[PDB]
Amino acid sequence: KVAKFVDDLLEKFYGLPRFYNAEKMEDLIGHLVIGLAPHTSAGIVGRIIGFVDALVGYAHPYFHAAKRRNCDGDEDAVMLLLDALLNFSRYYLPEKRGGKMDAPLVITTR
Amino acid sequence: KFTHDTDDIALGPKMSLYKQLGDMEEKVRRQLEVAKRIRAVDEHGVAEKILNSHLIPDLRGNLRSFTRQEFRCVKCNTKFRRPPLNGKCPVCGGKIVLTVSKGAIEKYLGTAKMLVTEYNVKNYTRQRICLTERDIDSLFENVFPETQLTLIVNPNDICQRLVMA
Amino acid sequence: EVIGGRPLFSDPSKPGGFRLRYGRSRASGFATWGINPATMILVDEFLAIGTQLKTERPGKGAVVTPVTTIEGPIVKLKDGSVLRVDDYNLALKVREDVEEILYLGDAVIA
Amino acid sequence: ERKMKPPVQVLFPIGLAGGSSRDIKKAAEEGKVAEVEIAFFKCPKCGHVGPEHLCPNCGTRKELLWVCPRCNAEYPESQAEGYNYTCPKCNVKLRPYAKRKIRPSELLNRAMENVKVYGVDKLKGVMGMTSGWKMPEPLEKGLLRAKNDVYVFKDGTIRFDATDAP
Amino acid sequence: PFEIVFEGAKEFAQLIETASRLIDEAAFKVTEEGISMRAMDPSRVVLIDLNLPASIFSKYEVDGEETIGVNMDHLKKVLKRGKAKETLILRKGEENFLEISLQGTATRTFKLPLIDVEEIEVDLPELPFTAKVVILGDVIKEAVKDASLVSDSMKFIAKENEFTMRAEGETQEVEVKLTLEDEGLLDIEVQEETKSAYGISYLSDMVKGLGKADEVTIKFGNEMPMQMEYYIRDEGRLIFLLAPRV
Amino acid sequence: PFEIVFEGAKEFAQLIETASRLIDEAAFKVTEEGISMRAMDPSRVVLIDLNLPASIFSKYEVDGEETIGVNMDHLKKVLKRGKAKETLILRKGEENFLEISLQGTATRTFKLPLIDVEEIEVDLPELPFTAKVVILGDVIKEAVKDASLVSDSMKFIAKENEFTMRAEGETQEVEVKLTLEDEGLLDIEVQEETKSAYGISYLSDMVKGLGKADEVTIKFGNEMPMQMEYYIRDEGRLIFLLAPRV
Amino acid sequence: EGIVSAPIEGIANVKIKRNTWADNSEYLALYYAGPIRSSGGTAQALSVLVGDYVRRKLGLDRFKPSEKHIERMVEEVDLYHRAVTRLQYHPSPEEVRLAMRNIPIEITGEATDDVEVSHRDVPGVETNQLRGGAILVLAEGVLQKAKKLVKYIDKMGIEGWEWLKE
Amino acid sequence: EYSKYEDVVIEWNPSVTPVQIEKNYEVKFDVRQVKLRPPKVKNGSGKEGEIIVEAYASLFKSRLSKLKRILRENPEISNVVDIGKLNYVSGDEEVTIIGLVNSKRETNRGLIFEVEDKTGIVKVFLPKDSEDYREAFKVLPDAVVAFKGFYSKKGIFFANKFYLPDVPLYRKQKPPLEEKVYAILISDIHVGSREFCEKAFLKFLEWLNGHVESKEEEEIVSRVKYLIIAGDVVDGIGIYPGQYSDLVIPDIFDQYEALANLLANVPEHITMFIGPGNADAARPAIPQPEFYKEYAKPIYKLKNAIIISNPAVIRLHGRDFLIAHGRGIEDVVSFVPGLTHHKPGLPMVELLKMRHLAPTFGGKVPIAPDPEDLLVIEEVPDLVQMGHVHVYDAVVYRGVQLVNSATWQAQTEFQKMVNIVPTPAKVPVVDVESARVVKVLDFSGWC
DNA sequence: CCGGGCCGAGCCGTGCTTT
DNA sequence: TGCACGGCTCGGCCCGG
Ligand SMILES: [Mg+2]
Ligand SMILES: [Mg+2]
Ligand SMILES: [Mg+2]
Ligand SMILES: [Zn+2]
Ligand SMILES: [Zn+2]
Ligand SMILES: [Zn+2]
Repeated sequence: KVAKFVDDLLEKFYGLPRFYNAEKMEDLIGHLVIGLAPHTSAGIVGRIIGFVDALVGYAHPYFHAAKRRNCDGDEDAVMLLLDALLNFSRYYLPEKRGGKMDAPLVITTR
Repeated sequence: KFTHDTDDIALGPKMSLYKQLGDMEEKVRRQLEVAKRIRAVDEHGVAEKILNSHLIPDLRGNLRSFTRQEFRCVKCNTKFRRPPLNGKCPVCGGKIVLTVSKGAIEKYLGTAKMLVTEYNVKNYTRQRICLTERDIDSLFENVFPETQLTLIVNPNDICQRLVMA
Repeated sequence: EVIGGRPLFSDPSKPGGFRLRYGRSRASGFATWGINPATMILVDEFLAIGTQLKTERPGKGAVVTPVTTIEGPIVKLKDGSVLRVDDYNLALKVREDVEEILYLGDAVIA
Repeated sequence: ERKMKPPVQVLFPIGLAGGSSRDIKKAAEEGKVAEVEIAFFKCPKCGHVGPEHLCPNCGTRKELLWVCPRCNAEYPESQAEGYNYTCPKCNVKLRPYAKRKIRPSELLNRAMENVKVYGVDKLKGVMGMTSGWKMPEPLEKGLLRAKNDVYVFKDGTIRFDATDAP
Repeated sequence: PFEIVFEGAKEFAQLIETASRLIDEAAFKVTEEGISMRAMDPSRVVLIDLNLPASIFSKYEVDGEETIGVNMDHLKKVLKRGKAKETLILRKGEENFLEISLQGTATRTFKLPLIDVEEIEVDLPELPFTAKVVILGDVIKEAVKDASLVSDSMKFIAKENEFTMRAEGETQEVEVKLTLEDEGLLDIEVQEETKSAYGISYLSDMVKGLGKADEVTIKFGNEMPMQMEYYIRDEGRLIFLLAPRV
Repeated sequence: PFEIVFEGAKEFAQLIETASRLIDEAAFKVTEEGISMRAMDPSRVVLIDLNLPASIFSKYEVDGEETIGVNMDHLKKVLKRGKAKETLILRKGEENFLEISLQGTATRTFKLPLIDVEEIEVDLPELPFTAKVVILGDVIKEAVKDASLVSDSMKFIAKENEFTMRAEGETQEVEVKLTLEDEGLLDIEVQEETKSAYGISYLSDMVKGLGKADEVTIKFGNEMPMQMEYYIRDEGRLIFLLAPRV
Repeated sequence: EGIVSAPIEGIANVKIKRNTWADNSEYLALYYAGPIRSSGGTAQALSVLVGDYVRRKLGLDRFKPSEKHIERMVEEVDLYHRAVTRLQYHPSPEEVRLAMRNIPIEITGEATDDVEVSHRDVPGVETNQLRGGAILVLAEGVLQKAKKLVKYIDKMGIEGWEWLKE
Repeated sequence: EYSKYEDVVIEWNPSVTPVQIEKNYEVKFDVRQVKLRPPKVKNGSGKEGEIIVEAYASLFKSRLSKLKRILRENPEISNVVDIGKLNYVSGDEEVTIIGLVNSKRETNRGLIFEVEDKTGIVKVFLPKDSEDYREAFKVLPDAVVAFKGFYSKKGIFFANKFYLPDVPLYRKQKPPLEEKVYAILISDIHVGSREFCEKAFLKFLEWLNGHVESKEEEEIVSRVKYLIIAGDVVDGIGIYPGQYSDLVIPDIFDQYEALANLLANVPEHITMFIGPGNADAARPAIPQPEFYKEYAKPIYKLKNAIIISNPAVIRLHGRDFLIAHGRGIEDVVSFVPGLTHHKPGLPMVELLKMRHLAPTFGGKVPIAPDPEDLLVIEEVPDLVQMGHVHVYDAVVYRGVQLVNSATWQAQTEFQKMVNIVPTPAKVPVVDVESARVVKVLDFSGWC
């Protein structure tokens, strides 16, 4: 659904060609996401290679440690890279102290 | 490298049974059955007691917030620390509602009484539960009088048995 | 403390509980445990892939993950027989006749 | 998925006009007028004013308006840049937002004509923007999110929450 | 195994729905004489009994007597799909499934799983009923509906040649009075002055569902339970036991 | 002490329901010629006048004059409890209770407490009315229902042998035109063209529950409140004055 | 390593205060907001140590608390645990007194809970409510993770922290 | 280890014989003496969420109407006007308004109130230079006050006077007695606790029976006739988490049984008046009609014991005694700066001035949803007893004596944590004729 | 045909405590 | 660790007088 929304956005609001062109979940393989812990301000880029039938997010131990997570009960987020690139803005962030948490102010490539 | 291999990485149950039980009594009954089956758990006296030390805080902590609570309007969000003495919201025409209802105190009383009567708990917890019930039924003595009689009584309760013993 | 609805699976260091095995599986090691799916089934499916549990010895908390290479529970049926349920399909087949769980199974800890 | 405490599909303030569910469409269909605090942008050439980043008349980018908290004098960004973001006639630091009036019907109709998405039943917004700029989000994004059944987060992204295993 | 067919399935559905308003789990006593039911509400305030002899069954075969226990909510939900001009068929084999069939312009079959419930025997002796009043369903239903406006308790006063009902609120007052000279009462037999009071919720729950052309007789006394009856299909009968107030 | 008897309580209850949608508490003045009431809208936007001469009532006995202050909700509920062919009797004794007695198959009695409500006597004599049209209640009811979809404002236009009511919105638009050849516009007396606008909520409140065979009279002028009046039982009447908007 | 937002969120402000009660000498203070409770014990303790090092390198003197400060902080810790959260760690009052006596910086902040304290109107303090961030730092940082802190001190060649080593 | 004072026996000293005195007394007030009619719903099918609100509103109405009548006694108050019809008054008139104190803030000019009555809310300002500005600075909300001043058409009601129900300055002295009679006050026995000191209580019970040391004490003991206990007679069960380790008698039945066994040792000519407290088996919120009978039967079975309510008023030889526990002091201490638990006389005098035993709602005192307010002091008494603070004190205010009897439980871990200093085993002695404390016993040597 | 009775969504508030 | 539970309102559909 998120990829369909991004394709609709690109075709209608901006007048550019579609990017994902997916009809089944297996058409998202090879596309990039962003992982973000609920207490950090930096993200890390990952790649989709498969799907399982469980309610967990499997990943390398280095991937979970780069988000300062411990893997004994924690829960994190994933979002499509293009969605965050097009939609994220620093002008929608709340003005209290805890407003810059959970925000990808920078991403790590390696 | 790794030490142990696996046939499938996502083999087994996929959803917890805890997410398919609706009532609290049903959850407690299923959990106690599970504890009874397992040989090395010893439910009968530690599981139910340590569980009772989770419903007792709820009961005692909701009766102490009923006697010091703030009222609120349905249409507005205004909160009054004491009820308006005309019975209506001063700044509008809506009616006032409680923030801690009467049914919030005694939602876990039935399960607690079942736990007390069925299993072996120390007399401290049993007396605490009996006195909690007596205190719940005594705060509303002159707002909800018992004007309804009954045909059949004595459903094998435990509080009256403890009192008469 | 025990919350209503969350079972306790073993008393502290009691024989007949979780058998400690030293090792690391394909999908465990960071802070997670390894559990045979048969003992996931034979506890009324309270445990599921990814369900957290509060542990005693190494730390406090872990996530369960299926490992079919280790042993499962030993159960006592309704007619008095004893069986070694080391298999997932056998656990599905014999679930309804269980009277007492003699042994709970293994737990691979890195 | 991740959804705010009341679910939100666009970061656009509606106030009390939309009711309990902050439905922008319901307020628009009943002709209600809402009073909220937003940021207004002004076209340098012709002079259109409203909560939008592009002028419909000419398709050129507008400039944020700075208001005086005491005298309600409006200055464009270029003018306020020289003034050091302080009112000369008064003496108070300016603000980019002020409490204003909006007619949801015109905005919603313009958005629907913009993206050609007419068949949407509900479209939820916020009671009030929490930022210091109170800059709103385009309504076309909210319409497309409502059409494709996705929800927004505090910074404008769509997120999915799951347990992590190695 | 047994086979039961009934004419006018809508009346059976209405009767089952009326029974369902107070109790949730109940079991049916089907025997050679017919079928009967008895249960008590969870609050132990009301008792309902009902029997259906073989006289009102067009076709009825059974190998003896058996107890059948089904969920009431599912039963009434299935029964409410019927119509006033269709026949109802109840059948069960050796399997523990209750097959329900409605035969109108077509035939449809419903499968309902069975359940086991405690069949505790609860009965009471004939209490001394000093007063007995026979009145129509419409008058008592109207009296209950007026009484529900002002208060939550309804009061009975029975006197020789004068039966009256009252319901007084905080400031508003409601009163209903009638005599045998009036058309709303069939007969009255009182042994002495009688006064009592019963709640409005239970009375509204049980009285609802009574046709206008129904003869309802009430037996009650002084600070003692109330008994109400109405004949079904000129052969059956239903009982209501209600605990008094104060 | 007076006793007033009425036949056909349903019409009385309907009239009370229409009169009770604007004010919550009103006072009735009982006097030999009849009962008259003149309430006021809480927001001071719509006027309502009542006039019930003694000719309608089958029995009308009263001496002197008295005011009757009652809240509308309780009386409306008590009257709405009346059935189709129930005789309605209003009686007040020495006590401060307003007795409402209903007669039929059973004698059902209700009592209400009188409430002291201030009376604001403001008589409005004849006003300069530009145009006067009488139309059937069905036409205005349907037109208001149709215009409620598009917006919240109705525009009334009256001209020489032409009656047109229009509503406009952001995109939609509804207009209804009437003339002498139609069955709704009975006749039209207009001295000069006029046009004015009114709210839809209030119009629906006043127009709702109007019979199909009613000769509703409408009089209005340029930027002036509209006067509406229809007769009841050929002798009674109800008068509406609604202030315009903008 | 620049991932968790403690430097951006937890450190609300840094200010310099004078010891008007004892010597009128200057020292450094740290203000902790709400988000610092999510950073972690290592981050909190490292923040305390960095504040100590910066105060040393700025040529500033040591914080010299009055006894009323110690009573106020002990009461704050006790009440916070009693009425808000378990804290996952219980410092004994002797440990709290030792920590207050041997910390060269002022660990304070704004109010995060709607509970008043007893020792009101303390000099140098502009609030009379619970400072959840500061007390949570003091409980779950230098105290709960003293082993890692002394390891960092030994690796870092920092003097003046011998009390923690003892 | 389950000693419960089974075989404690104390016998009267034959060397001293009590004198004969007529036992003229009566209970003048009890909560289970007023018949509170339950409120009825506004419709025929009301539910739980509205009856409670109606009962609370009716309670506040009763409080306001009860405390407004008392104010209009001194002639200095006149021209009372309704708050609602304040817009129809001239600017040169003097009016008085009576209502409830919603809130009280402080500004540079003075204090701003939110007085409310049956007919609307009004704002009030009191200039800092007012002669009564000191009195109005330390009044806590929900009390009933009177304001006098000039109204303005622009909102604020400017006032120059502030009134409390207070106590009259003049009273007539009662006729004397034919012989003196003495009474004793005790509170907070806390039977069944580890910190309860039993030896001191046994020494006191011996003292009551003639085991005296001085001639004057022997004369007093031979004359004592009454005895009043003011709550917290048992340590209770489940009061706080982790109490089980603090109990010697962890059974409420056994706690009451041991307490009954202890008190049976007094002479039969001493009549007990026992009232419940916040640690007994009794109603969760005040007022408390009585003990739970099925739990506290052994103390009911005592032959000379008379069980009273909280609060209750007792008349001995025409002298009124307002006996209460004293849970309302904590609110006064918390709200008014400058007062401490170590000096409970001043808070008690403030409560007497306000003529209500627990003014504020929603603080540290639980108030039950009653239709009638029974906590107002309708009639001014001769003596006032209280407890619950474990600190002894005594003051006199305009002819009435205010006493705070001490405890018998030694300092516990919590009181050490919060820095509270108990003064156990202190017992005041009151003379019936003058209703004044004439001697204080001290048995703290053993405890 | 027109008016109620009733469900099903939604949106708010709340979870031991010695003087 | 926070989620789990109660209560109030407000339309959209039947179903009946
Ligand atoms: Mg972790
Ligand atoms: Mg005490
Ligand atoms: Mg006490
Ligand atoms: Zn309101
Ligand atoms: Zn432009
Ligand atoms: Zn200015």
